Amino acid sequence: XWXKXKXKXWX
Amino acid sequence: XWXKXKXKXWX
Amino acid sequence: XWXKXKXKXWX
Amino acid sequence: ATQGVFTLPANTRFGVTAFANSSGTQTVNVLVNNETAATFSGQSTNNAVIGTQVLNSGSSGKVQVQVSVNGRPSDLVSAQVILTNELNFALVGSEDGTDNDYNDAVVVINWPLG
Amino acid sequence: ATQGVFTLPANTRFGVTAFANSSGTQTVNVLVNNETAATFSGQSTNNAVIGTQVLNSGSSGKVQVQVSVNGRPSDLVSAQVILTNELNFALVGSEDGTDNDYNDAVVVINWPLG
Amino acid sequence: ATQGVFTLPANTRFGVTAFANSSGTQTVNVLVNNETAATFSGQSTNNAVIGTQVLNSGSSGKVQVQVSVNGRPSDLVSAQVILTNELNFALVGSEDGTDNDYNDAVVVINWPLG
Amino acid sequence: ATQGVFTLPANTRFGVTAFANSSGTQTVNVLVNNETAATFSGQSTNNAVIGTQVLNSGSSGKVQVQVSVNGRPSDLVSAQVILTNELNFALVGSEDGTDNDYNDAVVVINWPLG
Ligand SMILES: *C(=O)C[C@@H]1O[C@@H](C)[C@@H](O)[C@@H](O)[C@@H]1O
Ligand SMILES: *C(=O)C[C@@H]1O[C@@H](C)[C@@H](O)[C@@H](O)[C@@H]1O
Ligand SMILES: *C(=O)C[C@@H]1O[C@@H](C)[C@@H](O)[C@@H](O)[C@@H]1O
Ligand SMILES: *Cc1ccccc1C*
Ligand SMILES: *Cc1ccccc1C*
Ligand SMILES: *Cc1ccccc1C*
Ligand SMILES: [Ca+2]
Ligand SMILES: [Ca+2]
Ligand SMILES: [Ca+2]
Ligand SMILES: [Ca+2]
Ligand SMILES: [Ca+2]
Ligand SMILES: [Ca+2]
Ligand SMILES: [Ca+2]
Ligand SMILES: [Ca+2]
Repeated sequence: XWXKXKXKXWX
Repeated sequence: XWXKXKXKXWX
Repeated sequence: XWXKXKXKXWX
Repeated sequence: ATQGVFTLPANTRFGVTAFANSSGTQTVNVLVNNETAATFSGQSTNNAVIGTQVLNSGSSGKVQVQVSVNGRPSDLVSAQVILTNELNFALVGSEDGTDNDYNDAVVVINWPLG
Repeated sequence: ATQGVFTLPANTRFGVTAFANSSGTQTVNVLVNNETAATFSGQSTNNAVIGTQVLNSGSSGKVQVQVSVNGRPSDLVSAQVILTNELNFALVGSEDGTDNDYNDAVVVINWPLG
Repeated sequence: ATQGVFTLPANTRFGVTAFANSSGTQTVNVLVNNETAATFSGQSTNNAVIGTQVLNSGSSGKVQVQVSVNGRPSDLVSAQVILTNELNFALVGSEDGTDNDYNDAVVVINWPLG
Repeated sequence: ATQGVFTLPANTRFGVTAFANSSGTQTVNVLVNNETAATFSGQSTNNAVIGTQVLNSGSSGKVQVQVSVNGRPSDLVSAQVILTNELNFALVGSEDGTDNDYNDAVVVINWPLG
């Protein structure tokens, strides 16, 4: 996804 | 497990 | 490969 | 190559368990003889179990795992491993994005049970 | 040969899950760097999940699975499988009796998470 | 647990290949239906292929690999892996000594052929 | 998912061996750190060994297997299996046509050696 780390915070 | 029945074998 | 005798039927 | 398709012994009970590791909600469908037999859905980035069930492999033995996120099929990877000629695992990973960790839904099938 | 011991990448979160298929109550101990880090117990002949947890492999990466029933260690079988060079499974079966199905406690370790 | 025993589909041709990685001469016996069907013998510390042969799994499908050095049975480890629900590997390692590299004889069985 | 790519321990000697089961001549390329390190060529429908070689995984540890038949890339399937936390196999099957036996070239990588 989008945001932090491996892709956390959106969706 | 213990005793007789399905899968019980020597136990 | 093509034709007969190369595996099982077509191909 | 095709992935997520396994031939089990016919008429045999097996376990199927799915874990999630993704921002996206995972939908895991398990087909037996080409018909849906179980569906799990859930979201986790911490390996939560989103479903576990015991199914019967039926007359054909054919079991297929499909994974999708928001209706888009994930790319699958899979293999079967047998230990001491007795204990079977059919393993599926899936990728819903671009990082290629293949853990976005992880599905473990195991048999025999009991 | 030793079974149930795996070297994970160090400092890595991993999942560990155990399933039971036996009349005997299973206790699964998970050791990280030779120290108990998780313990699951339960009884099922229907593949119930007796525990699932996220752990960290620590500075050594050494993870060991032990299974016992009534204080007697079960005989273990294990292997690690890696799919698409990314997705890892460390697999354990165990036998508490004489039928040699090796499913009495089945333990699956998976990484990476997230 | 028993190691080096595999149930193949019956009446099926399969390949068996042995590699050596030890100071000692490895004797690899391949039994089909409990009768010796092939024997390889050789010494290498460089992974040399000491033999390869195509056999038939016979009416039972039971294939067993035994490894010895000068008549002394080595300790075996084994597993079967199946890729894309089609391609089968039965894998054996063996240890003749104390270093536990388990590569002293490595045996790979593969099927189907052709 | 990418197949035929394996991360080995760096700077480590490993065996690579290829078998053929196809009407077409198989070309097996092994790349180490993105540079060709071995090429085998041969033809068999009966599992003949078309090549075996010990290679060094180099500073990256990256090993990639490619298979082609008269230039055309075959579709690959692969996995890595580790026994007793020591003995490693990286396994590749390949399909040069449509029948999906995935045995047309079979490639086995194994380590450690010696
Ligand atoms: C974006 O949603 C990508 C998605 O979720 C991330 C948290 C990470 O698990 C990634 O592997 C996954 O594809
Ligand atoms: C004791 O009964 C044996 C035990 O439980 C059985 C039901 C079966 O699961 C067997 O495999 C297990 O060892
Ligand atoms: C044609 O070359 C197809 C090819 O060879 C056949 C003999 C069979 O081995 C098939 O699996 C392979 O793709
Ligand atoms: C960023 C993201 C992740 C998962 C599902 C949907 C969206 C927009
Ligand atoms: C039920 C049980 C547990 C441990 C060892 C033996 C038996 C029969
Ligand atoms: C032999 C072959 C090669 C590529 C595609 C199809 C066929 C039959
Ligand atoms: Ca992902
Ligand atoms: Ca993920
Ligand atoms: Ca048992
Ligand atoms: Ca059992
Ligand atoms: Ca040794
Ligand atoms: Ca050795
Ligand atoms: Ca083919
Ligand atoms: Ca073929």
